Amino acid sequence: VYADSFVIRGDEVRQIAPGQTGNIADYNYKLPDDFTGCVIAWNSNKLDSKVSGNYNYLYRLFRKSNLKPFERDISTEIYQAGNKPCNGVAGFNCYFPL
Amino acid sequence: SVLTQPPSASGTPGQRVTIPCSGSSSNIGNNYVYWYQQLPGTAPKLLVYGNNQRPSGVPDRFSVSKSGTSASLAISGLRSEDEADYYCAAWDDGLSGSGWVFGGGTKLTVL
Amino acid sequence: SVLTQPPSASGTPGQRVTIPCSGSSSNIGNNYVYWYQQLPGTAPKLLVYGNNQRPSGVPDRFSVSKSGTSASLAISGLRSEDEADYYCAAWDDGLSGSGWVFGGGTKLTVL
Amino acid sequence: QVQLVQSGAEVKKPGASLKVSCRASGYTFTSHFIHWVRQAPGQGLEWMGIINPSGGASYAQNFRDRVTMTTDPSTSTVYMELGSLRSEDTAVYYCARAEGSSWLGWFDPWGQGTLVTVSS
Amino acid sequence: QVQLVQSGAEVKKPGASLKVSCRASGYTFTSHFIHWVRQAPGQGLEWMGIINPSGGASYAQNFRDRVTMTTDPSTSTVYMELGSLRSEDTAVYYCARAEGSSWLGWFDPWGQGTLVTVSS
Repeated sequence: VYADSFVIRGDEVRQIAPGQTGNIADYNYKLPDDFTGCVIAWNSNKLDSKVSGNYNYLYRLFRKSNLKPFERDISTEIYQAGNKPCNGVAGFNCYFPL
Repeated sequence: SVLTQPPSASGTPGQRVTIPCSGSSSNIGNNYVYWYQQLPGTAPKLLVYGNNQRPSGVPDRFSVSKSGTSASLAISGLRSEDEADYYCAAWDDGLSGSGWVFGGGTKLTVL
Repeated sequence: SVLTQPPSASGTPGQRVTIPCSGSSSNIGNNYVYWYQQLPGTAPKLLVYGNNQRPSGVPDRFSVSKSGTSASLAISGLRSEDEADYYCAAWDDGLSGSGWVFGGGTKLTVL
Repeated sequence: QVQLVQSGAEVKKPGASLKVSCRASGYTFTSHFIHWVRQAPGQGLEWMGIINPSGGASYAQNFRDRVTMTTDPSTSTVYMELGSLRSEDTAVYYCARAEGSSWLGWFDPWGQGTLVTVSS
Repeated sequence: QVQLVQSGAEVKKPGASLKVSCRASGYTFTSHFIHWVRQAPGQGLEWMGIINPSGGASYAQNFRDRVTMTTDPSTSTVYMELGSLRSEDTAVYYCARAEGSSWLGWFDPWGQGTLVTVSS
C-alpha cells in the first residue's frame, strides 16, 4: 500500500478520481489511468484551516511541459515568458512563477 | 456523442492550457484526427489537420500531440481572441453505420 | 430564516412544558448544542453547554435530551416566573456564509 | 476570390419542404467533394452528408430518408431538398468543399450558414 | 474593571463617516478575540466581523469594501469607520469577545451595546 498524504482545496475533490485531468491533475500529481482503486478524502477545517490563515502548502502553477507520472518534482526553477533574460527586480514579462 | 471532451476550459493569460479528446479504436485508433476552433459570430477555422502538418496563415504556437488513443492540444500565450469552442473530428466506423463524427465541444473562456 | 421556531406555546396549567429544537445534522448531529436563556431586555447568557457538563449552582429542575437530529427541553412544574426567552446556538454552514447563526426568539404568554 | 453563397431562409412550418441552394465560384467545380453540415443551438455539430459534384450522393444514416440531393454541373449549383421537418430540427446549415479525394483532407472553404426555425 | 466600552452612534450628516472606538479593560488585549454582533428590533442576533487580538481580520460579507476596521496593540483599542449610511443601520451593536481558541469557546465578556438609528 502506497499511502500518499497531501492537502488540497475543497473545490478540486472531483479530479482526484482516475481518468480526469486539469491544472492540478497534470502539473503537480498526475494519477495514471490504469490506477485501480480509489482515494480517501475528508474535511480538515477543524484541523488544518485556521482563522488567522494557513500558508503551509503549495503546488506548481507553471511548467515547461507535462511531467512523467509518479516522478517526484523538487526543483523550483523560475519561469519566463519572453526570450530576454530578467533578473533583479520585477518588470515587463517578469513575474513570480508560484 | 461517442467522442468525449471536457465540458469547459479556462485559464489565465500567459499560461498554457491543454485540451484532451479521447475516443476509441473506431474513432482515433486507426486514422487521423482533426481539431476545429469556433469563434462567436464567425465561421469555423482550422487548427491541426493530418496530425503532422500545420496549415498556412495560422501561428504554430498551437502545439498538438497524440497520446496513444487520445489527442491533446496545448495553447500558450493566451490572449482575448483565444476565447472559442474546440471540437475534435475523426472518421468513425461502427457496427450500425459510419460517419464524420465531430467532438462534443469545450467552451474555453476567461472571466 | 432556514431554522423554524414556534411563534409561541400554549397549554393547560399543571402540564410539563416541552420545547423541541430541531435543525440539521451539521449543527446538531455533528456539532454540540448550546442552550441560552435570555431575559427581556438583557443580553443572552449561556446555561447549557455540551449536553454533558453543567455550570455549578444550576438546579436540576430543567431537563434536556437529545434524540436523533433533534433535542427536547422539558420543564416540570411550570411557574409564573418561567416566562423568558430561549435560544438555540450551533455552528451551521450556509451557502452565503458559514458561522454561528442563532434563533429568532420565542415569546410566552400567561393569562 | 473563392467563397460559397447560400440562400437566406426564414421561418418554416413543421412538416414543410426546404430547397436550399449552394453556388460556388473561383475554382474548378467538378474537382472537389462537397460536405453539407448542420449545427443545432446548444449542441455540437453534425455533418449532413457528402456529394459528388457530378453524380450521386451519400448521407449519414441517422439523417437519411428525409434529405434529397440534385446536382447541376452547368451553373455550378448544389441543392438540398428537406422534408418532414419538426420543431426540434431548427438549426444552421453550411455548404463547404473538401479535398478532391474526400475523407482525410483539408477543408478550407466553409458555408456562410443559413438558419431554419419554427415560430408564430 | 473587566468591560468592553464602545461609544454609541451619534447623529450625523449625509456624506460623512461614523467612528466607533471599542476598548477592552480589566484583561490583557492579546487574550481574547474581538467579535461583532448585530440585533435589530424584534429580531435575533447577527454577526458581522472578527478581529483577532494579534493577526488578520474577517470583514463583513454584506458590509464589505466600505467599512474601515483594523487593530492596534498599543492602547488596546480598535476603531471602526462607517461610510455611505443607510436606513439598515437601525439596530443595537455588541462589540463582544470570545475564548482564546475560537470555535468551541465561551463568550465571557459582553458589551453594553450601541444603538444606531439612521432616518431621513
